Amino acid sequence: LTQELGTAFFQQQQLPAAMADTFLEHLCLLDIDSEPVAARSTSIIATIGPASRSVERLKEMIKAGMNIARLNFSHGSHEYHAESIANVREAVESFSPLSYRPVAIALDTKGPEIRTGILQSEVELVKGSQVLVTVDPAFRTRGNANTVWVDYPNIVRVVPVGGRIYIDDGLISLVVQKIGPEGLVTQVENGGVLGSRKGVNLPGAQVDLPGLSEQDVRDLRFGVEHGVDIVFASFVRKASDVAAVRAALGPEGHGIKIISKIENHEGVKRFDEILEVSDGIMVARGDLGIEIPAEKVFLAQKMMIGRCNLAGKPVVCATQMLESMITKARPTRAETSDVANAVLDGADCIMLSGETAKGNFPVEAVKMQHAIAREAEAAVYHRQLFEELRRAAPLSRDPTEVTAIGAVEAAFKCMAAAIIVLTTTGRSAQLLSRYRPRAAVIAVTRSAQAARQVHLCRGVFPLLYREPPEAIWADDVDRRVQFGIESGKLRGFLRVGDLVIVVTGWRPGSGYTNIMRVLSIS
Amino acid sequence: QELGTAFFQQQQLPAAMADTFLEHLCLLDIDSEPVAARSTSIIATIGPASRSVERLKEMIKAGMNIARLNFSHGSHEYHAESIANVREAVESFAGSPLSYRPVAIALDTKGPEIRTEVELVKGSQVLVTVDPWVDYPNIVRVVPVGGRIYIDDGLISLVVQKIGPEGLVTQVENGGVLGSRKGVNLPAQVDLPGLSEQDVRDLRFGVEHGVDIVFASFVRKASDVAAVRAALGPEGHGIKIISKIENHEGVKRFDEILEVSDGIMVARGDLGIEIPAEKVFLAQKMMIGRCNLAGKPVVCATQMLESMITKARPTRAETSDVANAVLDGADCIMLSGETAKGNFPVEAVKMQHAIAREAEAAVYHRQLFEELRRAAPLSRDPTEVTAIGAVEAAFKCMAAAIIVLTTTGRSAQLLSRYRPRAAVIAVTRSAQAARQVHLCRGVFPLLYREPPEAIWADDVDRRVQFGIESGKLRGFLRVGDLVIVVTGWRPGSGYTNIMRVLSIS
Amino acid sequence: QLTQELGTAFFQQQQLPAAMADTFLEHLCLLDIDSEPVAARSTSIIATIGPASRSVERLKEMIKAGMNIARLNFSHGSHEYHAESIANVREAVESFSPLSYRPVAIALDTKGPEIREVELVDYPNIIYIDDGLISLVENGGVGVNLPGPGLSEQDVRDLRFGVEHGVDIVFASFVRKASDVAAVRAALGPEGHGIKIISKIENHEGVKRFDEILEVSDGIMVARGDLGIEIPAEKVFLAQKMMIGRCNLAGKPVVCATQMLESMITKARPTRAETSDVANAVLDGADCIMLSGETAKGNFPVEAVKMQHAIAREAEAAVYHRQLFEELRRAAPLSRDPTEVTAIGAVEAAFKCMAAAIIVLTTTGRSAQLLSRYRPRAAVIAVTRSAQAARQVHLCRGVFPLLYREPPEAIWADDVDRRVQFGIESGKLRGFLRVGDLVIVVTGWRPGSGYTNIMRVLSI
Amino acid sequence: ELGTAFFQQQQLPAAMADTFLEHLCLLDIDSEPVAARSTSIIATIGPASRSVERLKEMIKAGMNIARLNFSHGSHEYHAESIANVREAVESFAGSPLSYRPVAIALDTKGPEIRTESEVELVKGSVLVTVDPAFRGNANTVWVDYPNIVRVVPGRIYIDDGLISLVVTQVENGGVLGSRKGVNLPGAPGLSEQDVRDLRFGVEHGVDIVFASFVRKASDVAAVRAALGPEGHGIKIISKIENHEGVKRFDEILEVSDGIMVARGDLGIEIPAEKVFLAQKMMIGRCNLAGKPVVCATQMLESMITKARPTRAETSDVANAVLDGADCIMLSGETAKGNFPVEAVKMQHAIAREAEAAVYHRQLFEELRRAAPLSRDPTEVTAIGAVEAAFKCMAAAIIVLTTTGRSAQLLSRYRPRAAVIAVTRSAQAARQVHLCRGVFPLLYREPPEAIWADDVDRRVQFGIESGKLRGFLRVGDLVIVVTGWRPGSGYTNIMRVLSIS
Ligand SMILES: O=P(O)(O)OC[C@H]1O[C@](O)(COP(=O)(O)O)[C@@H](O)[C@@H]1O
Ligand SMILES: O=P(O)(O)OC[C@H]1O[C@](O)(COP(=O)(O)O)[C@@H](O)[C@@H]1O
Ligand SMILES: O=P(O)(O)OC[C@H]1O[C@](O)(COP(=O)(O)O)[C@@H](O)[C@@H]1O
Ligand SMILES: [Mn+2]
Repeated sequence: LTQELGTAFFQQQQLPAAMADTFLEHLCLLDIDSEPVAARSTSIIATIGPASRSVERLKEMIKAGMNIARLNFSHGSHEYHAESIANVREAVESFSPLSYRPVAIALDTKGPEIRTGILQSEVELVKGSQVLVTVDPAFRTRGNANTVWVDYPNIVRVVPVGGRIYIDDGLISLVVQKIGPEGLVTQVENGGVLGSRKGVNLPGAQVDLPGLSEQDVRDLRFGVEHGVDIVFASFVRKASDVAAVRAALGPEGHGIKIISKIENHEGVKRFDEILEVSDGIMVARGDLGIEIPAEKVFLAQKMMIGRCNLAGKPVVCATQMLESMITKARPTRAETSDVANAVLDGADCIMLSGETAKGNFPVEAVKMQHAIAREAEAAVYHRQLFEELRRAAPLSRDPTEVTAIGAVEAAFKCMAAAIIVLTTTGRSAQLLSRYRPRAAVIAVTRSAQAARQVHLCRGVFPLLYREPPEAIWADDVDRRVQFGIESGKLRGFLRVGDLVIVVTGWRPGSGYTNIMRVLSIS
Repeated sequence: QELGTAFFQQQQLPAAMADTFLEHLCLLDIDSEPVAARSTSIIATIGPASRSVERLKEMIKAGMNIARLNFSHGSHEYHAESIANVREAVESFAGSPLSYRPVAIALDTKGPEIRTEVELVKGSQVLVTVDPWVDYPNIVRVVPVGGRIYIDDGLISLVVQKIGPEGLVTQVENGGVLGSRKGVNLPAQVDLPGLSEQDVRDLRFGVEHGVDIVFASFVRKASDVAAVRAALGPEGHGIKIISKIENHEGVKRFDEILEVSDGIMVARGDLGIEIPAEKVFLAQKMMIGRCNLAGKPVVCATQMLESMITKARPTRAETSDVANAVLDGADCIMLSGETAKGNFPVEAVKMQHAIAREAEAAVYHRQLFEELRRAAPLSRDPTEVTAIGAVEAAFKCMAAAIIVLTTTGRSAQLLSRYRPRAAVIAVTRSAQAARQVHLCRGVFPLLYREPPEAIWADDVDRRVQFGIESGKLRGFLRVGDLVIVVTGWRPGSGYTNIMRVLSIS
Repeated sequence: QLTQELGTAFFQQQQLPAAMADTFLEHLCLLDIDSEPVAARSTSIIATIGPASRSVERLKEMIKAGMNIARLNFSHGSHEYHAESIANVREAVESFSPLSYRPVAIALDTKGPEIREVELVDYPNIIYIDDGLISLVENGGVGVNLPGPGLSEQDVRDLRFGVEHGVDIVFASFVRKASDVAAVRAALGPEGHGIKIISKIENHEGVKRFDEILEVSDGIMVARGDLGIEIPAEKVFLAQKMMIGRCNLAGKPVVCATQMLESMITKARPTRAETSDVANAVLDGADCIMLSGETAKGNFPVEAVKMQHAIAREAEAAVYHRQLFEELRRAAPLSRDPTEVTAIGAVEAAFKCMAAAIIVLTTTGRSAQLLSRYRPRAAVIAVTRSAQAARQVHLCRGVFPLLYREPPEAIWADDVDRRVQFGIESGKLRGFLRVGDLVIVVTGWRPGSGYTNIMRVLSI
Repeated sequence: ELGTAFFQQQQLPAAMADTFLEHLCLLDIDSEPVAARSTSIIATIGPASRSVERLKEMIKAGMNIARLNFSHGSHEYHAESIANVREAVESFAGSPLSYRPVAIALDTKGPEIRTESEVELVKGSVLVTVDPAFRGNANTVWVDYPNIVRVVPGRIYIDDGLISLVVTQVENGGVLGSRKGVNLPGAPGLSEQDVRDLRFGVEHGVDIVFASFVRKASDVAAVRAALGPEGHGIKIISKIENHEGVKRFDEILEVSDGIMVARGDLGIEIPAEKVFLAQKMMIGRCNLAGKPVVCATQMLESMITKARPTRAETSDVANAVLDGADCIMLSGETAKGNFPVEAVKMQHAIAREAEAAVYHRQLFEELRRAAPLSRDPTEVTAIGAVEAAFKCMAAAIIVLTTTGRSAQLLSRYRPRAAVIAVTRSAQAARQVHLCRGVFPLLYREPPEAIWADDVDRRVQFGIESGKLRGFLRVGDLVIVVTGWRPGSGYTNIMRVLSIS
């Protein structure tokens, strides 16, 4: 034993469960009185909307743990989103270099959306009643309790008699009874309050929408123009869908990370080819749980998180994680469970939508995800996870890859408080994070954009280094390492007496990481 | 491999053969359809939405296995009617002995409940008084300054500022809109009796009405379980006691509670107010793990498909929660408001059924069996020895079922504790044992109604054949399947000691 | 734990503390020289017959010391010589209650393509000599091997002689390929179809074509002597461990052979390397271990047999069943064969309750063999009416054959029961079983081989 | 991954196996060893191996440690053996890049009891007498242990336990020679003689002491005291040779630098068939503790008179390596036999094959688990370096070390990569031979003015010596382990380098 740290120390952070010999025994030893210690490592994405646009609200959200701001281009004009970007940047800047928190900005594309029209504000579609789905432009604004208009003309051709049409998060359901010149005549399977311009899903259908629409292209170029850090690409179904996105971003947008949203059957089945050309993945559960049966989504989520973990690429879990918090101050027991299990599954990021975009408790929702993620991360059975990742990852002659596993192994040996890594592009930090160390990965960089983008990786804490280079390079390295230490002390990551692992390289420029050193904090 | 090319793509079998848990997850396939019968039992709570005989018939057909009676509300007369209705619905299917589904009835006690539309402003001062306000006098004694009072599923909170003869004077920590007769939680030293006067009458009622199970509220320690068992008396010796773990003490004193209980319920509603909400998953996963290890039923409860009270489809987190409770190892999953009072009680049961079926197929048996087998203690008890032997055998040949004759359910429970992929088909003459075994994942009770053969060995064979016949009718078994048959060497319970490998003809 | 009521002394024996360790390394760290073996020795001992062990009286002492299989080395001696050896073994075996009768197998070891006092400073189609001592580089010093023919005429004649005298096993010398095994099976003829064929792997080609050879063989011998000349001596252990592993996986007997206790040819006690070599052969997973010169011509034949027995017993207790069972289990394929399914259920069950034995009824040995392959700690007590199957199952580790002599009862179920009781009484007398023990009993649903499908848990 | 041929060698196909059983099944006689032989070879000095000419051939054959058996020979005899070893070793010092440090170990006589007509003891029929007037016949046995009468009353073993007695009757008879070893299983510390032998050892700069019949921790403290202040840097290897040593193993290992499984005596003191249990146990616990362990006695016994070993002897050598022995030893085979050099070459050939057959996947996982957390930077750097070496199939781990300790901490994890240890301490270079897979390079140049330059220069020496010896080739990856300041105990850096 080691009374160097204290008896108390080994009772915290689920350490008694960490040393179990089987997963089952690990579960049996989890302890509600064992308090988390490590800094929360899972990234929190918060969607911007009326409830979170204010600069003052955004500062509270950043303080609560928001790492990435999501702009939902399904709604709002370019000017609206420009203002969103503006407020985030002002919140971020209006807080010492040692305490600065970068926040990334992600553009979530509209994609192949089918939507109903504006009624003549709320109507009801009685169960059993008959409703006409029309593409007749005359009925564009003539929507009512028996007549639904949709903005997808070819719908009348892709939905056969008997086919189903979902409206508003798949809540309203219609089954096609008769196809005619006027449109699909259907019977309301499940009724409800239909509003204006609601989402439509055609599960079985062979939808013929572009994939990257003319609008999407304009939105993406807007993103490049305003320096967004990440793009969440909607309805990615194949490698060529990601190429389209890359192309639309152009020469100037080559540094933007592409996270492919998997939202339908084809995307799940062509996952491998998609992950191969993407920077990361979003499990987009909203559309996915309508496009495939709701009861199969967890299988897709667990499979996708697993393959991303193997590949060392960021994966996001999204949609309805704390839904009830849109109107209530506390989440349901299923929602807390869902956040915790997403972390335990292996997610790099978890996301909030309505909860922060439009609900009454946006800051509370961020705080709740932070509290859950922190408990969950301590409950991860590193013994099994590290060993399985280690044995699956392939032999490597890349010195950055070799140094990373050595560093994470070393960290586990001494209960390192942190691994401090210098990085130009984020990569050295990324290859560390993929082994899921318990130690915080403190990444020191001069690239403001890499500092934002690295928030996609679990357990990476970016520090933006602002000072001009020293005349002597080895001196410049050492100074950044010290910046990382002093930042970590300030933020409560590090204490005098802690051991850290320090990861650097042998020459300037990206790609030369090759050194690990074991340092005591003084 | 042999005799099935399409067979090995289904039921997540490609993932089943994975060499590591990570590779197993990576191999899960949305196109791999479940084959096995759904094995996790579904508990539905009876209420206005699910109390009529016609609605109960639809719920039985949708998959409900246990009917829960919530004694926090309703008179004895009301509950007697609920029970009569469940029994009427259940026996409406009795005409088909081969296709008949036993349904258990569980009485969920009221327990030590404390109760109280105007809005409580935050920062303001509210007056808590037991002067004819909460229905619990000693509240003004068990709360020290700066201690916390939760009201209304923990949505509203208060801290004590002044302790006076007019009551407890408190400010509003978390404000909200109050209401009437709303639940109060005090996370601290409540003296409220382990078992109230009302609780004792309710348990007597349960016994007089032949309930199969008691869910005991707020079990804190072994002695609370003994009090329930005393209250049930000699007439109720056969009733299973499931201890509800709902607060910090219960979680801490879990082992002693488990040792004297028949099983456990993770009562996440109160638990999530009594301890911080973000810790409940830790308690859930730990309690399920320990129950699996001990071979005792564990129930996951509360708010699993909450939004289906008003919506036709659940949220993404709700489906995830159900699937993960099954993957955690829960024997049963539960529905409350979703069936008691909601607009979609039958749809709620059907959704749990569909999710559980998918989740069950995703279980990584290779690791689970190895870990349960190893952690379990050597035993010279023939029923335990036979069970592990039978489960090993079923795994070896991908048996369609293990058919077991049981008087008390015990031989079936012992099979269940190892999580076979094979369905455990339990043939019994005991109506009550047939109902109670629903507490065990993957046990499918068949009630045998024929009087004994003169020759005991012939009577055993008839019952095994009954097992096979119902199995075929229900789609558990088909010609060319292998089954494991578990029996005993003499009549009477406790003598199970034989397993046989049979081909279905 | 709870079963501590079976004794605190009980769980300190047969390396049980090492048994429950969670890693192999921890298992080694817990091996304990004061933890005494309990189970009957399970690895079979094969003793070569020669001038030191022809005596009926000597053979009786050897059977008593633990010899299970008598090996006739047809590399030397006329047919009449071997017929006399066979005669003596049989008379020793028979001149001993049916409850204690120990069957002894007889194996014929073929001569093979052999090639045969100065101080060097018969194959016409014509370089090591004398056990590879002299070569070749060039190691002049005081039997020839050419690392760079087939089923001889003599071999064919010997094999026919083997069938005439009802030998139980053939060890086929220098098997290099599947067709070599077919030639042996041919020479044995219709009348020899029941004789077990153990292929001797003795050169490079045989090691390289191991898989196809094992597929058509009943088992394998690691013939160290020629092997260690045909390939570099320092590579033999690799061949041995590989072949033993694959036979284990396949569930077919494998024999380790050759200089296992060599020094005991002239000395009363073996060397430290020798005791180590025997224990490691058992730990590797060998079904049988063999003695050659040690029993054929040496001065301490009975002592050699006793020494292998003593070492084997200690080493079997030291097997890390946790890992072995798991690995065999995970490696063996799903099976719809009821005997296979029953066998794994019985061994699991035996492990659950620390069964004293698994008692199995068998006609051909098969049911006992499929139990054997999972390497249970419990003794496999196999009851058979076939005297030949009773001898042949000595090839399988952990199988104790009992030869049942009574004619069948009128009611088959009764005859089954009677044989099960025969197993129990035999096991009691021999000290396998004690009142209060649990045994696993494995039987079948109809008479005749191939219908094993039942496992029962019984207390004595 | 360059070359399908590369992955056929060094039992790599078996290395990748998912279970131990499958690893065994994949072992391949055609898969040639690549790595340098890593298990250390101890040869005993005797008439067959004493001359400078023979010792040179022995060094070339692979002897790493010369053992001096103080059970026989005078101080003058052993001083000559030491001088001879040193002359032979320094005959190669002219090539700093390819020179092989050889350790000298003193093996104490210990509490030995001894008894050329050669009479015969007939079974069933003997007088065990200490009457000092006997110089012994077919019924008369005199022993140099006066207290024998009081202590035994009970079996008495003579001559490597070949003869036994139970005044006594013969239980196991045989020919009895002159002055034979006597064993008394089931009940004097350090000899006045042992004390002089140890003082002699220190005065002659021996590197290691093999202490005979260590029964408990105090026996080791006694050796340490006898070595005194000038002998503080000498490694103490405790010989476990009887029942009490085995039962008190843990307390002995705690205070020892290492262990020898002395199978000769152990095989007489406890039943012969139990020794393998003692061996595998002791090796496991030493591997666990990260301390060297030696397997000894009769490993290639027949080679005393034969040019080639038996099949059991080769198996014994290979299994000792597979068990986890850091060192293997030859006694009579080199001290007095006809083929001392051939014995050394044979252990080298076998060890090399066995090392390739080690299932690192499981071994590294198990050693890593069972090992305790450490906040010692040398221990933390070592596991990170070994993990990194495994990740890239590094050809070597080059480590700078003053005392050998940083190299030892690398060795305890059993890397496949050779541990090339560069040191200025001649004695540390000899002493690291006790650790499997450490290859000591003695660096002889005076310190650079600038310490960082001196460090770099020594790493380069490491690389150049490595290329000459065949450890390293252009395009290989190496892990370099160094420290942040001069002096022992400051190792804290690992670097991944390409060999140009
Ligand atoms: O993670 P990346 O992008 O590969 O960058 C790591 C690089 O950072 C460094 O530590 C220092 O680089 P700079 O001085 O150019 O910022 C290099 O040694 C190393 O190659
Ligand atoms: O699981 P339980 O309750 O112990 O009952 C198992 C019992 O069932 C039997 O198979 C048949 O018993 P009955 O004929 O008395 O119903 C017995 O052989 C065995 O002891
Ligand atoms: O293994 P040891 O005995 O602790 O020696 C390692 C030492 O060698 C060094 O690498 C160099 O030390 P020197 O320059 O003093 O030889 C140190 O940085 C380190 O502390
Ligand atoms: Mn979507």
